Order: sequence, then structure tokens, then C-alpha cells
Amino acid sequence: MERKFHVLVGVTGSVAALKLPLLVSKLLGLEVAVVTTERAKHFYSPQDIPVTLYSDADEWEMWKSRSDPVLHIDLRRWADLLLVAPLDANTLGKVASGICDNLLTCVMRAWDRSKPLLFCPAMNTAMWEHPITAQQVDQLKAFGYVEIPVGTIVDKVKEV
Amino acid sequence: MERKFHVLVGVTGSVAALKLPLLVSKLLGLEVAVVTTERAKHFYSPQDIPVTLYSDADEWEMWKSRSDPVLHIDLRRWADLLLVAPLDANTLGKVASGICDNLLTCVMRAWDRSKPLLFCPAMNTAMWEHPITAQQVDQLKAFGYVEIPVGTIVDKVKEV
Amino acid sequence: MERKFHVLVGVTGSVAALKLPLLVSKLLGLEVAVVTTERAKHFYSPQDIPVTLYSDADEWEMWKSRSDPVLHIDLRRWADLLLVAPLDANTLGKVASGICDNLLTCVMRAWDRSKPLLFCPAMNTAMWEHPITAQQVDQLKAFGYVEIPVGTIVDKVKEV
Ligand SMILES: Cc1cc2nc3c(=O)[nH]c(=O)nc-3n(C[C@H](O)[C@H](O)[C@H](O)COP(=O)(O)O)c2cc1C
Ligand SMILES: Cc1cc2nc3c(=O)[nH]c(=O)nc-3n(C[C@H](O)[C@H](O)[C@H](O)COP(=O)(O)O)c2cc1C
Ligand SMILES: Cc1cc2nc3c(=O)[nH]c(=O)nc-3n(C[C@H](O)[C@H](O)[C@H](O)COP(=O)(O)O)c2cc1C
Repeated sequence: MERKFHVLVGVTGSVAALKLPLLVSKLLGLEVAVVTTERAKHFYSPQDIPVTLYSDADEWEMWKSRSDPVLHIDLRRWADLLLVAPLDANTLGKVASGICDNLLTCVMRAWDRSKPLLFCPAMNTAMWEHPITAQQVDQLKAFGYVEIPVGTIVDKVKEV
Repeated sequence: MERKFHVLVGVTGSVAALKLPLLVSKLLGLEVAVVTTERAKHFYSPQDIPVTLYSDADEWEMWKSRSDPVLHIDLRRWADLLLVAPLDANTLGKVASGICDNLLTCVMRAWDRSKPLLFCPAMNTAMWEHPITAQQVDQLKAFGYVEIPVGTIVDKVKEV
Repeated sequence: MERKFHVLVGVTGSVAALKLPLLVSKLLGLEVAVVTTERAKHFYSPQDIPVTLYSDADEWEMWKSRSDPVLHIDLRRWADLLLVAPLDANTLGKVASGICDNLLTCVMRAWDRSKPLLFCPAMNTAMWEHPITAQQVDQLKAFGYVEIPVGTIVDKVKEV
């Protein structure tokens, strides 16, 4: 039951999000939406992204009863593909450790295996030139989230 | 030196806490107290729980000098049994990784082996139908915290 | 290119920071600076430390453009030695899991192998008398951060 593809772009606190607009305008048969972390918003302005932006607070403001919706859940059953550009050293360790403390990491931890989750770490030489990152990126591969160590990402989205 | 049993119920951010009142009114020779996470309080109202509710802020407001008490510590030497109903996918990963960033997870990480800590994960099909949860729940078993994958829990509390 | 040694003292939320001033006044050819966590500041007052104190907020207030500086980065290229006295059970698990959610843990996760990072866990009998702490302290040794399970620390700083 798929027509226009539903892609969900997750954004974290890396200077890379500075470029996030580019990704959106490009990536936009696709049909997108971005979900951010708070710090990520430190690299771009909402207006510079012509799409629906879901944030932590967004989830809780719409829930007041068991009848009410569960944004992170609602978003997980809506995306056909979940791209996370960029994935910071922090969220990597959160995901690596099944830590859902924000709307993003929760969408991920509730993800659908059946659907694809391509990510692309984007830290700094230092943070990257450290161990864990490896023991974690592949530890993350254990769930096969298609790494990507703009452009490259863009094309890679499709690849039907 | 035990008369009336001291049970400590921990509550996290799962819709399950919606039921938390039930547990309390039932579980209440037992003598209880609940310790929550902030988000958990998103599923119940304090008044609907006829017991002392300890929260993060509670710890710090009472400490101003080395002489002063350490709530999370004080609570760890007071409970005979520590039930955590529900344990969310998030706190599981916190506990799994020895992460004490809130009054709950700290009480746990300072726990007494000598005393029992029965817990019961309570996420959603998705979040649960994911890996880590397993590599973690049993990773958590390594410390033997008696899983429980209301009712069932209730009875299980006792079982002298 | 080293003259006066640059030591960076990290402080976390353990009652031990109560003593932090001592360390500073002593440790001060050395030339120091302290980087704290928020909770840590619950055990000492800034004024009681005659040095530049870097805090989370400090990083973000100085960054508004890609041209702008990256405190946690700037601090990582400036320290010759990074001592973390005390390292709480919490930050241990953060570091263990490559979790940079605050200025401290970020400086660490971006650390320079080439430079030394001596730390000294400082929790409580309980929190310490637990497993993970071990599977973690040595898991932390994997990156060789020179444990130290005031005084002892002080001398140990030097040891040219
Ligand atoms: C100016 C600046 C640039 C940063 N750049 C990066 C980066 O490129 N990659 C990374 O992993 N972390 C970077 N960080 C650290 C993260 O912002 C910090 O880990 C944050 O907690 C991540 O939060 P999040 O996971 O909610 O987005 C940077 C911090 C600052 C102040
Ligand atoms: C309406 C709603 C329902 C949620 N239900 C669950 C759940 O049933 N299980 C779970 O692990 N997380 C659930 N979450 C996500 C947690 O609330 C989020 O992980 C939170 O950070 C946990 O915080 P805590 O550990 O401080 O309680 C839900 C979020 C929302 C908004
Ligand atoms: C009075 C008091 C004393 C505490 N002492 C310690 C301690 O000695 N060691 C430890 O690991 N945690 C201790 N904690 C718990 C930490 O403060 C809590 O884990 C905190 O989140 C650590 O935050 P940080 O990593 O940002 O500093 C204490 C808490 C309180 C209220």
C-alpha cells in the first residue's frame, strides 16, 4: 500500500545539520518530514526547512489520554524510510544502548525492521578517531541500519 | 530486623503507569513508597497515589551539606524490596549501562544485592520486537533483577 | 611545543567535588582549568576555585556560526593532561557508552589519545559494590584512561 514514498529525516546536534536544508530541498515521488533533537536546532532555522518538523515537545503536547496518539509511534508506522542525517557521536551511543530519551531516539528504538533505516555518522576527526565509535557503528550494524560514512546520502536514499 | 515490609515502587514513562494507582492500592504487612521519573508523571496524578512520592527534585532540595541526607541512598537502605512497575525501554538501557541521571536509576545503581529487585519491562510490540531489549533484559539478568515479562506482578511481590 | 603544562580538571556530581577546591589550589609549571557538569556544582561554589570554569552553557553561548569556536573542541586541543576528579558512576557509564550529552563528556569523547586522561572513580560503597562498575572501569581501561581507585591523585598528576 505505497504510492508517494514517506521519508523521515532525523537531525541531531552536529555542525552538519548546518547543511540539513540542502538535503530537504533535494530529497523533496518522495514525501518528507524531519524530526530533530533540541541541540540540532542549533544549526538551522525551522523556516529554512519547507516541511513538517516534529520535535520532542510535539509528542507530549498532543497526548493527554490513552486514547490520544503517540507521535513517536505514529511516525514509526508512517515512514517507509528513516534517514538520519547527521547522526552524532551522542545519539549513536544512545541508539547503541537502546536509550530513548527524546522523540528521535524513540522513533528509532520503536522502528520497523521491515523498513530501512539508513544513517550517516558525522562527528569530527577526533571523536571519530576514538574506539567505541567503531565498536558501536558496527554494533549498530548488528541491527543493520545501513551506514554512509550532501550528495552521497541523497542518491543513496532512493536506490529502489 | 524486619517487621512491616518496605517495598519501593519505581515508575517510568510508559503508558503502563496509567495503571500505577491499581498497583499501589493493592500492594498497600507491606508498606510502600513510589519513586518516579519525570515523564512517568505524565500518566498519573500524585493525588491518585495514597503514598509518599519521591521525585528527582526531592533529593537535591534536602541536601546542602555533607552532613545532610542522600535521598537516593536513604531510600536504598530503607527498602526491603524494590519493584519497578513499569520499566521502560529507556530506563532499561540506562540501568543496562550504569547510568544514574535521575533519582530512580540512582536508587537502582546503588541497590543492595542482598535485597530483591523485581522488575517488569513494559514497552510496545515494536520497541520490544527489537534486539537490544533482549541483549539487555538478560544483560540485566546478569545482576539478577527478577524479570516479569496488573496482577501477575502483585502476587509475585510477596512469594516469601 | 610545551612550556607551562595545561591541565584540565573535570568535575561531576559526586560529594567528592566537595573537596575539588583543594585539588585546584594544590595542582595550581602546571596551569589549570576546570570543566564541570551541572550537578557537580552542587558541591562547591565557583568563587572557591581561582581558575577559569567552563560549563555546558559556555560552549553554546559562544557559537553562532560555522566560523565560531567549538569550546569542547578548543579545550581538547589545549589540554596536555585531562584529570577528572571525581568521575561519578553516571559519567562513567556515559563515557563507557560514548555518550556526549554535556561539555565534559564531549571533551572526553573528542579527546586526544596522544595526551593522557587520568581519572578516579569516586562513588559510594554500594554503587561501587555493583557489577557494571567493574565491566566498565576496565571497559574504560580499554582506552587506557589511567584509573586511580585528595593526595594520591595530586602526585599522580605529575609523574613526568
Ligand atoms: C559548536 C558545536 C559543534 C558540535 N559538533 C558536533 C559534531 O559535529 N558531531 C558530534 O557528534 N557532536 C557535536 N557536538 C556536540 C553535540 O552537540 C552534543 O553531543 C549534543 O548533546 C548532541 O545532542 P543531541 O543528541 O540531542 O543532538 C557539537 C557541540 C557544539 C557546541
Ligand atoms: C504517549 C507516550 C507513550 C509512551 N509509551 C511508552 C511505553 O509504553 N514504553 C516505553 O518504553 N516508552 C514509552 N514512551 C517513551 C518514553 O516516555 C520516553 O522514553 C521517556 O524518555 C522515558 O523517560 P523516563 O525514563 O524518565 O521515564 C512513550 C512516550 C509517549 C509520548
Ligand atoms: C547528595 C548527593 C550525593 C551524591 N553522591 C554521589 C557520589 O558520591 N558518586 C556518584 O557516582 N553519584 C552521586 N550522586 C548521584 C549524582 O549526582 C547523579 O548521578 C548525577 O546525575 C550525576 O550528574 P553528572 O554526571 O551531570 O554530574 C549523588 C546525588 C546526591 C543528591
